[PDB]
Amino acid sequence: RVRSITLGNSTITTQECANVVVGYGTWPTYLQPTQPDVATCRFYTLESVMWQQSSPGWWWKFPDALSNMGLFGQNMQYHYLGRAGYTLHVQCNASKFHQGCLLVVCVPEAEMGCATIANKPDQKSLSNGETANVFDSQNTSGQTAVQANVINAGMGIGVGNLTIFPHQWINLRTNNSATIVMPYVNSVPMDNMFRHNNFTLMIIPFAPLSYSTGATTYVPITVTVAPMCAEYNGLRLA
Amino acid sequence: GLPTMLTPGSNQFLTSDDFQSPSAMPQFDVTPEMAIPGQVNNLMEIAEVDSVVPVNNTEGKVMSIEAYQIPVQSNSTNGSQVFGFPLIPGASSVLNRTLLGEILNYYTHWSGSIKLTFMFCGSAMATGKFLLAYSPPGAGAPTTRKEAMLGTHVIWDVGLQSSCVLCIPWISQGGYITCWYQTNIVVPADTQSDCKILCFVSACNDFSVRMLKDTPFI
Amino acid sequence: GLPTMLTPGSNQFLTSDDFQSPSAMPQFDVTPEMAIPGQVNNLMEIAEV
Amino acid sequence: GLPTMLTPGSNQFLTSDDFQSPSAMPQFDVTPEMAIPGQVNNLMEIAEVDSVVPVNNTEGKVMSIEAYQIPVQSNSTNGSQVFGFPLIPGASSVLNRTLLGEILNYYTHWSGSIKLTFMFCGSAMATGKFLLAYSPPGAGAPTTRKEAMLGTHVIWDVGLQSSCVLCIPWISQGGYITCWYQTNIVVPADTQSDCKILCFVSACNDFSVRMLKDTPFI
Amino acid sequence: RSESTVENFLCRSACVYYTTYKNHDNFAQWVINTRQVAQLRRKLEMFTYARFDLELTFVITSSQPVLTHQIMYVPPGGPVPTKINSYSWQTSTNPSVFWTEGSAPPRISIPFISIGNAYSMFYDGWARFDKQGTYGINTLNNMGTLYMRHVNPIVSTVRIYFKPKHVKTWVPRPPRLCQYQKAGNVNFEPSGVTEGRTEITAM
Amino acid sequence: RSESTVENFLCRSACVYYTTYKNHDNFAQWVINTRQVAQLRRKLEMFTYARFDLELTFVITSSQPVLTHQIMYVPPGGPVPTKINSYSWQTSTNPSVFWTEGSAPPRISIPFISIGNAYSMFYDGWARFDKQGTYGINTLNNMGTLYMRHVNPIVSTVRIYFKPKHVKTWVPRPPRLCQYQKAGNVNFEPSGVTEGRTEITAM
Repeated sequence: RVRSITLGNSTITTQECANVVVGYGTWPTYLQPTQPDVATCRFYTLESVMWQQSSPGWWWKFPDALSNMGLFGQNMQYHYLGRAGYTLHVQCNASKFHQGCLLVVCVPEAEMGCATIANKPDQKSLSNGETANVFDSQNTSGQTAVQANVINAGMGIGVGNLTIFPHQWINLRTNNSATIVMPYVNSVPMDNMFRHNNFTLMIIPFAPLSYSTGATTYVPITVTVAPMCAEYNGLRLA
Repeated sequence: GLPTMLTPGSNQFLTSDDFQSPSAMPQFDVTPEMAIPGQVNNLMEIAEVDSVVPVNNTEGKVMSIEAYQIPVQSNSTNGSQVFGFPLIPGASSVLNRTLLGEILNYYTHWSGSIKLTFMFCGSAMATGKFLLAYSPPGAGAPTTRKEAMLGTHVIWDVGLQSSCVLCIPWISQGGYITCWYQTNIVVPADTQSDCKILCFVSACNDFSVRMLKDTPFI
Repeated sequence: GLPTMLTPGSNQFLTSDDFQSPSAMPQFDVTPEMAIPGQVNNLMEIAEV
Repeated sequence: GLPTMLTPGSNQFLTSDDFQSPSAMPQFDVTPEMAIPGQVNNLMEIAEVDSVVPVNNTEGKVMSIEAYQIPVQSNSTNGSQVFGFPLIPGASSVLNRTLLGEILNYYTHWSGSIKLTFMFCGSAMATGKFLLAYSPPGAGAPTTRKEAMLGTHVIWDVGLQSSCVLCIPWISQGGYITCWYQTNIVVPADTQSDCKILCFVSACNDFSVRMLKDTPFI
Repeated sequence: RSESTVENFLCRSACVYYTTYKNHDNFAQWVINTRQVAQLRRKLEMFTYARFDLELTFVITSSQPVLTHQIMYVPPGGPVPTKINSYSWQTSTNPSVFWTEGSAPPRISIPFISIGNAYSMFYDGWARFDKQGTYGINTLNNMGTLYMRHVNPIVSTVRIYFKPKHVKTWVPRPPRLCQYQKAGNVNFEPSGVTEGRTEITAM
Repeated sequence: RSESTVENFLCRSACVYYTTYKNHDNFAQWVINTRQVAQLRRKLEMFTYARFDLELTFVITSSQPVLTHQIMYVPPGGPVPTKINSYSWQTSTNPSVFWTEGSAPPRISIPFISIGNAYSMFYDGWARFDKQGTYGINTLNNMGTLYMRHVNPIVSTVRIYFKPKHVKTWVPRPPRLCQYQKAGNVNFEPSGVTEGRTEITAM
């Protein structure tokens, strides 16, 4: 019924009945000498976020989200060129007296618009590393701010069409988790992990959280990330 | 040289023609392909993906995520209508901006069947029934629960099934979908808010389109 | 290119000619035929009534 | 004659096209080939030939043969740097006029590995060690001998090997080469002058170029 | 489903650029760009990556003996005219066509020319992370530039017709909801998902 | 390595000559020469010997009913015009093309025509040892001459486009460091090997 998964020196627990979404039907694989690194294939658990009846949604940019994360974060600095796939585990802690529904979606090349049309968004507004950015329910206003109104997913599209990207729904009535496997996707086989975010993870409520009186007023959402088949440019003589 | 005649149609540019042309850079060795996940060969591959339908697109809801959230009042009048809409993917405001709706707006004519999925997002311990009824093209729409019940329908008991799926036999370039409160929603506890229903739409079977046109959304 | 000569009759439109011409809509998939009763192949089929 | 149509692109001159054309003198019998030594089929055959690198191209040295002569001070401070440079064949002033550097300046994009040979030209009885270190792209450059020693390197004992060869795994359209005085140069006698090092560069492996352009040197 | 294929959806001619120039700074230019026309841009942006060859046809007219025009293509990284008599007009690595009025319009084909394995429609990154103004610029999408001049007082008008060929695409995206604001970015005015209705029920 | 072959490096069109003439000594001429354009010359001079055929395309325009132009090629050793009406314009061994405005540009092909087995780029010798002014002249490199006239007040302009074909080369040489001074020699101003730097060390 319950499965224990160990990678490196870290262990997490998932359910055996949980479904797995493999984006684009493709599993991550290995690919001017290139050096693989398996020392980083462990689970990195991000600080959880709290889901309130009024939460508009959250997002993370991945190569950046793990930039401070130990050895993975170090390989990004010692090597200049590289690639990796990821497994993303998203779980909610809720009782049978809670209701609500989330869309958990991974979006490739999620270029985002600016609150001011004449400008481009700043680096921090686009990503705060391991700290989640928050979608707005209203229109965003600022000079370098990301236009975060959730209705357009910050991209100028309708939010209900994000289902075109690898995703899973979490309906607290039936499931409290999602697993997404994201293959490396780019126009080039390897890139500079500090100048480009391969994908963005977005968690957007479509059915507001609510609960019976006396129940806990919020639901924790945890995101755990496990890199796969990471590869970097070699650092030695030929 | 070889005797020839020029015919009508010579020395003119048809914007829709297909002729060979010289390469500006014939000596350039073009970068090889690599596999990229997600190759798309046909737009129907997109039309077949479920997207969320903005059923509650009323004034004041259109600008929010709430457009997608059909409210369910747990203590509503028995037999009242929960929701409903004209079933037209290329015209109705409910369906014409969905992934299916967008693709079909590039074609003058199209036909096929569509799939509608209704998902209940109440608490785990919530139970009750809904009547999902379909009115064939030209039949108008039911005015009462009984009228809806005497046509084609499914009774959706949310206590057994969190979702229910309909496939409309006919969708073309109309019919109606309605949902009625057969029962109220019974819960074990007094909650802060109401329950929501999300609706999804996609192409159901082999769907066909015929002539390409400019989208009406620019 | 290949040496050619244009002959008399070049660049003129004969209303009774028969040459190929480019299609304005080559990407359009044309609606298939169905049998329709009463196909006429020749006008003598009418003259004989 | 045969019915034809002229298409777009007819009666125009593309400077990059490839069509047959009539010979002005078709009756002339062209002089036969004879073997001539040195036939060149590809420019990479030139890029692969070692040439001397003007490492000491400082003001006042550029106009002399001295630009190629890296000085070695036999009594220099231990652990000091002898020489070093940015490893960029298509931009660095050290490498962009070498046989490799010149060929690559005719292309917009290129990549491959390069070979660097360092030759010591001191007396037969001179001995001592040098540290040749390589700093991968983006790693900056070592500031001390110890820092260089902890990266990728070779210890070159001139008493055993008059020359040392490095092959850089990556050279593209950066990294650094540095050389440190691990030891002084020990000699049996008091000489009039210092010792020199010559540096040579060539393509190491299959090297690739993609699009031809005007050279920037006219 | 023939009209739904990627090739039939995208392999269609469009007028992408209109310009005028005189025979007395008197030259025209266009950077090849797939974001100039809203209908072309919206169809291409339904994908994240693409490869295609480009067919370019030039409709050239003029008004006040035989006029000859030169159309030059400068590949990414090639020399660029700043003046009508710049040396760059004669570079052998910048292909050009010499055409005279009265014949069929000029047509040239430019192959896929990126050094990446696909052109990208979107880029969640910076050309340089040190400059925030470079967000969204992927230098791998440089398709080259066209320059146009008379060979030797008249006014010429040029219409450039663009047609993608042998088109392959990857990673489909939602169609844009918002109207386009600028060609150099994805900025938008927040917009509602659809048109409204008066009530949630049928009739 | 396709773009690195000798044929792809050298078999490219270049404008090698620009000239004007009037229809009222009123004729143009060009001695075929591969040292007129610095970029063409520098690439060919990376070799010592070469064989190639020549493709010549003529872009001709004019300004103030149907104008006809005559382009004549005089092979090495053939009769040469001194006057617009010289008898040499009618020699049967001097091929010519008659072209009118409005058609595609004239194009002719001249085969390798030296009596040696290759053209030489360099010549460490004298055409005649009795005359020191002949140093560097290899008479085996005579490729012939072009003469241009109107057939019968206007001004014509001619651009000659040159393209080597089926190019074979031998004995590679270092690229020139110095700028070219004259087409008839290899004279140079002594020049440094590269651009300077401030110190021999990295950073």
